[PDB]
This record gives sequence, C-alpha cells and structure tokens, in this order.
Amino acid sequence: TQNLGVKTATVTRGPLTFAQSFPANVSYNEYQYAIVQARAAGFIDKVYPLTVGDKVQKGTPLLDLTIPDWVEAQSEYLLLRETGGTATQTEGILERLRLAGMPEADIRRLIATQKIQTRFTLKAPIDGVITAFDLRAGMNIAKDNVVAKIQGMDPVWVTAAIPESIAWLVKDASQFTLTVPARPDKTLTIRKWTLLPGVDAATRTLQLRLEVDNADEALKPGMNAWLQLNTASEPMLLIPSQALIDTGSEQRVITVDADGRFVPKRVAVFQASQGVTALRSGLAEGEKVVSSGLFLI
Amino acid sequence: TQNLGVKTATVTRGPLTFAQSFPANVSYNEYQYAIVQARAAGFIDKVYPLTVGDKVQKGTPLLDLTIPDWVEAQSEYLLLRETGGTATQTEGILERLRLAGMPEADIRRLIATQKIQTRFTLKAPIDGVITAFDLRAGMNIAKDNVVAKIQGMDPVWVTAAIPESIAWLVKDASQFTLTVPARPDKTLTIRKWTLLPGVDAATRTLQLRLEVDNADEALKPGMNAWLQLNTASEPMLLIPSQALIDTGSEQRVITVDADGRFVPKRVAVFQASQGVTALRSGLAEGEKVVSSGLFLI
Repeated sequence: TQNLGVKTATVTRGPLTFAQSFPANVSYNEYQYAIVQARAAGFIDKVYPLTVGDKVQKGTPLLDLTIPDWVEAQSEYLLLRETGGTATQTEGILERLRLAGMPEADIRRLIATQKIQTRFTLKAPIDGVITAFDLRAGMNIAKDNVVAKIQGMDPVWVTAAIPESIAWLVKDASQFTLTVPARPDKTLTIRKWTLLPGVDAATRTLQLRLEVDNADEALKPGMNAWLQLNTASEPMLLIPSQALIDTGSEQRVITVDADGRFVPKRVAVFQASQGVTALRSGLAEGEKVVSSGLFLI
Repeated sequence: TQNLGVKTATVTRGPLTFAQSFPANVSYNEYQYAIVQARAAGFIDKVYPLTVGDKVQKGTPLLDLTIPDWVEAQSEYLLLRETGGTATQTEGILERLRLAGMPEADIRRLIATQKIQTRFTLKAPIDGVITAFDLRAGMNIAKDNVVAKIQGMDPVWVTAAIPESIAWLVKDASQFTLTVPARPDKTLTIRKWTLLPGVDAATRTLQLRLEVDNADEALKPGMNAWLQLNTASEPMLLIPSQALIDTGSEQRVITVDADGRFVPKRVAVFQASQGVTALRSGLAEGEKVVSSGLFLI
C-alpha cells in the first residue's frame, strides 16, 4: 500500500508510577511553641489588649511588671559610680544584675540617665497565636512562672496514615502532592518530611508528617487535606499504554523495523498504571512501536 | 558496666517483612469443566433423576435422545447391503453418516446387526457436579446445543484483590498463607498462583487468582477465605526491637566492643514491624548489640 501515517514511541526499561490518595489533617508543631516565663519575682501592671486567642508578632506588648530587689542593687551601684568606685565592681554589680535577669536594654538606660530602672514591659518572643494567657493586674509572679503560652504557625503539620508495607518506598518529597478542599488556590509546599516510626497497631499504618509552609496564614489545624502520593516499581519494559491493543486472550502490538515495515509481536502484560503498561514477556529494549498510528487490515 | 547475665544479638543487613490480610472468594475454575453438547438435532427421552446440582461418576446416566434424519440415511444404506451395492459406496454413505454426528460404536452396531440405530443414551464425560441441566422429556436440540455441563473440584479458586502498588512485590507463593473460617482444614496447599493484569477500576486492585489443591472435597464456591500476604523491603540495618531504648529525643542503644565493654551509640530508626526495627543511620553491619539482661551504673 505504502500509505503510511504514524507517530511512534520507543520501548524502554523503567518503573511504573503508582498514584494513591490519603487523608491528612493540618496541625500545629510542638516545636513551634513558646512559654513566656519570668526571670525573678515581681508584680503585674497594665496587661494590654490581649484576650486569650489573638495574633501577636514578635510579641510587641504583653505586660509591665515592677520588680523590687533589683532596684536596690541598681541604686547601691549609682553611689559607687558617684563615689569613685572600682570600674571593675561597678561592672561586677551589673554582671550579677544580668544574672538576676535584667534586660541589657534597661541596663543600658541605667548607665546613661542613672535614674534607676523602675518597672519594664516584657514582650513575647515569637510571632503566633496566644494559647492560654489570663492573669489580672497586680499579681505576684513567683520565680520563673508561665505568663503566657504562644503557638507559632509559620510551619504547619499535615499527617497522613500510610501503610507500613509501602513506607520504605517513599524516599523523595517530590512524590508528595498536597491539596486541600478548602482554600484551594494556594499551592502547598512541603518544606520537610519525616516518618514517626510509631506504627498504628490500628491496622498497619505509619504516620507521615509533612512540614508545610504556612506564610499566608491560610492553614488551620483540623482542615481536611488530601495527600496525593506516588510510588515506583522494579524496572520493567515500558510501552506507551496507547500503543497496546488486545482482542481477548491475545494481546500484542506493532513492531517497526526502521524499514517503515510493520509486523505482529505477541507480548504479555504485567499491568498498567497512570498512562503506560509494563510487559512481563514479549518485546525487547530499543525496539520501536507506534503510539498514534492509524490504518486498516 | 560489670554484670553477667546478658544476652546478645548482632546487626545484620536485610529486608523487613510486612504481613497483610485480604478477603478471598472461593470459586470453581472455569477450565476444569465438561460440556455435554449434542451433535445434530433431535428429541429427548428419559432424563434420569439428575436435578441440576448433584454428584456423578463419568456421567453414566443422563438422558436419551432419538433422531429422525439419521435413521433414514442408514435405511437406504441397508438396501445397498441387501441389493447389489458397490463395496466402496456402502462405505461412502457410512462416511457421510460418521460426520453427520453418529457415534462410531453406534455405526459399528449398524453393520453388526443390520438394525437401524435410532436411540442413543448419552453419558457425561467426567466425575463432577452438575451445573445447568433443567430441560426435560421431548424437546428440540440443534447444531451442537448444550444439554448439560459439569464442574470439577480437583482445583479450587480463591481470588484476593491486591493494590497495584504492592503488586510487583509479590513473587514466590511462599509469602502466601491461606485460611478458612468455616472448616479450618488441617492445611490447604497452594498449588499455583497467578496475577491477572486486570486493574479493577473499582479501587486500584489487581486480581490474584489462587489455585487451591482440592483432591479432598471440603471447599465450596461462595465461601469466605482469608489470604495473609508477606511483603518485604529493600534491605536495611536490622537490630532486635528489645535491644533498642528511648523515651524522648534520646534515641539509641548499647555497643559491645568484644572486650565485654560498652558504649552509647546514637541511632535513628527508620521503621519497625513484626519484632525487629530497621535503622536509618546509627550502627554498622556486624557491629554487636545487647538484646537482654542489664547492669548497674
């Protein structure tokens, strides 16, 4: 006939990629917590417009506390400077003050204006969301006490339930595709990942935590999430799923001899996945085949 | 480190074994059957006490049928024998009656007793169990119609569903273990397995046709059966679970220097299952570790 009209593809060896989807729940990191504690004893004042679940940044305000004890050993210092004292013990008294817990900032103000450092406003360390707070103005804070607990949310924590038999198969965070029913437009980025070895006696499941990048504050613990995972398979003979044809107990395809000529070739399919099929027996690597051809008998 | 009463085990490279469990349907094998089809057309007599689900032995009864068209061809043949009929033409018609559909030893009973053969009871081939066999007393058959068929129990067919992702991991049927709720048999030997490359779009599960040796007769299609599978994993550094210790970020064990002396080595467990654990990074093959006992500090 000589009326050819074809597009081709070439046999290769490689794995099959297996799609599989799992349920994940957004979560807050137990490393991204802060505990605002108080070095030394004192008494509260002010308190600020923080209710118990707001959002603070690098803790700008939080509460002012007066502290006795301190002022006494800052004053006895003011005389020593006023009385030609050893520039070693004046700074020595400051070192024992830094030990007590004095902010180097108010120390720097004591050296300048000399006006004694009365009470100071303590500020929260991280950005985040207040988890537990309370307190009222005019309490005595013991030693180091918890004045506040904060929760960061710059990283987030989706955790899928994985079969243990498939865990050793993971490897690279590029098989992870993360997607959420809610707020869908955002493209989640899996900054890290890890496999908390604790196996779910409930069936045989591993926990697969993924640190997701939360910088649009558009992720809330409890949201529904879908982990579109991917896997491989010991390398097999890959032909473009399209190029294969079956009629029943018989399954084969077209071979190309670089001569533009065709020929029947019986193959034995292993299985198919995502776009291609892999043969148990049949052809051989390099061999050519046709994925988009068209002709009659 | 000064106590005797300690046991020990050594780090050894190897794979983990993940046992699983799937639901298997029992089934009759499509190949171990026997169709009792009738050549030519005709009409039924007798039909015997078979009911459509009974036990037979080389189908020694079944049903009788008679044929109008056949008795005619033989008759004229008989007149050749009586008159002057060429030796080769009398056969010419016996050759046209064999292919017509006549049983041989029915034709050899024609030539033997010169009697028009008209009624042939037809037996069923195999020892088995009747599937399909309703029709009775005086009906019309044709071409090669099916008057009956039979099933065998020498092989039985449990077919568990497997996920495509774990499929390529199968191999060797020694990682198979079949079990039954009803009639927990001594043991049920797996004589041959086979993975049908058909992906059930319903789910992503491949069929795992499993041929069960049933020389006995204790299996029946429709029953429920459990198939427990034994997967593995690319090798890792294996230690006895007992031999590992950690309750926080500390996460490791004890090394033995053959001197009977010890040392803390910080490891990182990949995952575990069964009764052993696979290290990510920590120890080195051959390195010894303690699996029991203790000592003071």
